[PDB]
Amino acid sequence: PEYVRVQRQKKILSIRLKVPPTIAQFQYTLDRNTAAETFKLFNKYRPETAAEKKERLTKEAAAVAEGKSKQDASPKPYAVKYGLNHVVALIENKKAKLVLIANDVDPIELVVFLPALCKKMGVPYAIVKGKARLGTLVNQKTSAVAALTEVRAEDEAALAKLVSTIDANFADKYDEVKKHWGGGILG
Amino acid sequence: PYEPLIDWFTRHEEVMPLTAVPEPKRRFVPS
Amino acid sequence: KISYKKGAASNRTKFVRSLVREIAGLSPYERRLIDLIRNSGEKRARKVAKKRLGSFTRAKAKVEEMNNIIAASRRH
Amino acid sequence: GAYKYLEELQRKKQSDVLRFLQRVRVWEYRQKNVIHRAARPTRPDKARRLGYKAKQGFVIYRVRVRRRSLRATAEERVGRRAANLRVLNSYWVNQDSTYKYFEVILVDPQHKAIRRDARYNWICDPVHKHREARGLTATGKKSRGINK
Amino acid sequence: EKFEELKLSQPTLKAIEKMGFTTMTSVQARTIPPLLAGRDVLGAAKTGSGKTLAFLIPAIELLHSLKFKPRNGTGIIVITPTRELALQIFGVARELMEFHSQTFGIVIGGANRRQEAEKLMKGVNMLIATPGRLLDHLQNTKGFVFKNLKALIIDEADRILEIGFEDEMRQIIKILPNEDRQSMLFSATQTTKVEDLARISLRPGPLFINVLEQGYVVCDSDKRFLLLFSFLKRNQKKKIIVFLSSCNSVKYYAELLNYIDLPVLELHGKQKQQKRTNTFFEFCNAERGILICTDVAARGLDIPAVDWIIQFDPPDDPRDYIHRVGRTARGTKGKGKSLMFLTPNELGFLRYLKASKVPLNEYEFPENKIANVQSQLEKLIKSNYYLHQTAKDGYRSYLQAYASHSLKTVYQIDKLDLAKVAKSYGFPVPPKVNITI
Amino acid sequence: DLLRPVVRAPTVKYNRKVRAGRGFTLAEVKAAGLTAAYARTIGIAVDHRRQNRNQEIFDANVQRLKEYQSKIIVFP
RNA sequence: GUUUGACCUCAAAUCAGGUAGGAGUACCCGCUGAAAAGCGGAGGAAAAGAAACCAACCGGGAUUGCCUUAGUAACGGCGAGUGAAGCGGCAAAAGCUCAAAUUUGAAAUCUGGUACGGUGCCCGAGUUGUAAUUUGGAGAGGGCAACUUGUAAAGUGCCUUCGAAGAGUCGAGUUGUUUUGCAGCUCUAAGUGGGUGGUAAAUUCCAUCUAAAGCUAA
Repeated sequence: PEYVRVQRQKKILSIRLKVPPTIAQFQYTLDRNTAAETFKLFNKYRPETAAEKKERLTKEAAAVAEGKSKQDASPKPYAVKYGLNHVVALIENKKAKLVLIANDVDPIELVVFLPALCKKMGVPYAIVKGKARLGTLVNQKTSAVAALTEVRAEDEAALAKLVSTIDANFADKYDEVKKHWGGGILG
Repeated sequence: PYEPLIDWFTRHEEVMPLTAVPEPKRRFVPS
Repeated sequence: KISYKKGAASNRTKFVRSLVREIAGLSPYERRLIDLIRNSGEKRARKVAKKRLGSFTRAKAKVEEMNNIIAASRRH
Repeated sequence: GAYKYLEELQRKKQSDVLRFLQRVRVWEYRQKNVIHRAARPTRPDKARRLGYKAKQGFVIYRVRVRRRSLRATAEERVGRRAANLRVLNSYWVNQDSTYKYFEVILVDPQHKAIRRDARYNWICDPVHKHREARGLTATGKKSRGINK
Repeated sequence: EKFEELKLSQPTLKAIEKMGFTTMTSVQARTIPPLLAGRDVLGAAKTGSGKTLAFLIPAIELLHSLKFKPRNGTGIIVITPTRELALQIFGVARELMEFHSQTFGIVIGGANRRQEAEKLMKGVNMLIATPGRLLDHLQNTKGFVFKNLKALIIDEADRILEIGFEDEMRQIIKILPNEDRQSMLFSATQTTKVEDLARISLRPGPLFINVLEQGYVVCDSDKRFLLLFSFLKRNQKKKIIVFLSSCNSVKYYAELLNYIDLPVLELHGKQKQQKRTNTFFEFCNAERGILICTDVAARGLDIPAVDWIIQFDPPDDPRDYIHRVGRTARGTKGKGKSLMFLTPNELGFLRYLKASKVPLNEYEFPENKIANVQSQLEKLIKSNYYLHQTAKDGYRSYLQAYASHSLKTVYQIDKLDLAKVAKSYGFPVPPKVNITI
Repeated sequence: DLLRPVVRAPTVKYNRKVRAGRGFTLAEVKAAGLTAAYARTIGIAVDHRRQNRNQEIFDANVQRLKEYQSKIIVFP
């Protein structure tokens, strides 16, 4: 086929020619275990699905149904946040205690600023690898970004320690190799 | 030729956010 | 009535443009102009800049911006 | 919102990053046909400020033209190809010494989403059919030179 | 005599009644009929004797007599050195003008340029402003109705001279019209350059009326508020007064402490003056209460013999603080212990204290005895919208007061770490404020 | 027909001449004590790009708006 | 884990639903074009249309058409002759919508299918952003005050804080064409910016709009 040929030819010329150092900041990404625990952390903070939202909505509407209804006040929900302009919005506040940035985005210029933005702002950003998996943890096909701001007390220590961990694994390890031209070797 | 890129402005860290948007009411009351 | 586009440069704007010019790098004519400055002085730098450009006010603007780059880079 | 950052990163085109993206995407499109569909706009900020909305009834085509105006001719190409679609507007994305590359936004007046949402029902009227043919688009009006 | 017998408009009489002033001070009695006569004048009065009201009444009389629309002219201009005094004067005048029909606004260094620009476009009939920003307003704002100048005032000329803005009023007065303008000015003392400015300003011939150990707690910038909270808890059942800079900070701390359920009285400019007098009354009569008040609001009234003077925020006129502590010591036979909070960047102030030659005592701070309420403060600020906004406003006014500070050598905004101040107010991250840094 | 401002003419040939205009202003209709948007539903023309610069023209058109308000009975 | 699954991309449908051509073409809109013809595209009208306008006034105020401006200004082997426009009277009059900052205390958005234009349920589309609100004439956030029209939507007074906009574009060199504009190639900015136009008692002033996106009857 034409497009199998194109996609196999894609990622060859990019490594054949010198990628700018603003790129290849990507694919110098989080290691296995650390991404794994990042996702275990996030799976407690899945957002409510449309289906679950509608179940709770009909439940509470039925609760209002009774004569003899029931009225109560409930606390805030807790969940990751994922929309791109919303993600940048929680930055420049700041509110993001963590941000994950997928590497594979066909319009990469949507995301090239986010690493430098969070670097200068001091948000603890991390480059995750694969937008699809972000989609899985957020009830979407793809997300390309995953920001979290508010966290329960039962995970706050875990959040802080993971922040120190990612600061140890990403900011320290790859800043000097974020700091060079990548690629340029023929294929 | 090629040379590495200097990081002369990133190393300075701003201690404040860019915009002083007043926080809206709806973020604190049930939707 | 003066349009709000007229007022001034917001802090967000100067921040944004500084961040853009950082991440962008320097163009080969700009990579040239820095060396031409360092070698043969602002007179020839301005001459080459104006030749690259059309007018002279943009030439002085470019030379002043690039002197800002050179100063903020070498000393810091 | 992040779209500002897209705008001012696009402002510096000849910079290393965007020239690299130019030079990879020009080749990648070169492998492709003269005309073909894009899943998503490569310059979403430009598409929005030209009127894009991400929903059913908004079609993106990437058009290749040899070096009337080149943008207007490129619009006319999709005008003939997608007769059912109505051409909204186009914009520049990429170029080569051999070809120039443009991205055109087309809108289907048959999808009920466009027919509803009275913001965009106006294009459903038969009088707007083939705007590019009559030079009623942005480049059409610019080439005609209609202003005050 | 009294205020009420003099010929006044009915809304002004109602405003005077609801602010409760019936009598007048003697010097104000001497100056009032001159103010009605329309002659220029210079005056020496103690800071906060009611002179603000002394000019507010006859200026509003003039606006009763002319009845001009907001667009027709601006009329009265008021020049005051410091942001605090300007805000206090605005808060005093707000009710007096609310019963009256004309318009009021503020022109202050550190506020949003666009708000005040739009207000000037709409027109303000009683301007209250600081010397620095008026030049920018007069040189930049277009269509600002300026040709009228029914009258104008300078307040405490000694302080503006101390700040160093004399050139600025020379430029302004060169910009100002003169034939319609009438100048009154108030300054407790005087110098040759003040008299020169008076000669330029006062159009007719004027007739004028003329009538110890310190604690210093070097507390690092974030724990100073919490250290105040702890020290306040420890010294409960002792009547204590705390001096702040911004009325917003006074208010926010007042209801913050009220939420933690320790009784507090609040005395800041924005409050209505009858609630102010009432609060001072319960403070004086109870003999056991926490009072939070600004520097100059405290200056305007005598202080009962107190257990503790604390100064939390930086001073406005340190010389006046030295004289104030001297008078407090020689006046209050009961020992009133005075202490000042400090930041490690502020140690230069101590050498200025050494210039005052009064003795100094260091009061140490143990790192063990900490209230440890900061996490609770953070959770409250996240929870309540109202406390959130009030903390933000107090923080904002704190930084703006730093911006308005005169003696830069002792306070530089660059030295201060703003994240850590934000933590002092209970914000993990500083809210942005448009401040020149 | 919708009621219009009586307006002053430009140029010198007709500097003395008075004309029928397009719309008054936002400022003038505010001085009428009514809003431009509501003033549309009553049949009063309004022009935003125009500026009031003459006192007498302004006052005449204000009194004109007062008498227009007087003569109209509006059904609910 | 040599397994399995998330995406992305691509195909294939005798899968479901729609849509394009062709005739005519008096009027209208674009391309081409000689000594008009031709091509492309509609509609009952079309186009244009709400100033990056006109002006220098005591300023005007979308567009469109008629009278006048006027056979004037300007152009032209300044020869043949070519040939406007401001303003004014009249007709008819209409203003609106995006894109820039978050709803994050819950994509609130919508196509399709199905059981009874609507309602339910389910697939999907969509966060690489559909809804609400805001287009500079401001507008947003709250608080207070009253009003006016289910803790519903909207209008006004005051305090404080904020208050985001069209880049291979503007412009410049050169080539061709045109009467200044347009098209191509090299180059390519700035934000108390930029464009245009007057102005000196000249280290000048103030004057007027906001392009590089879009709709709109008569």
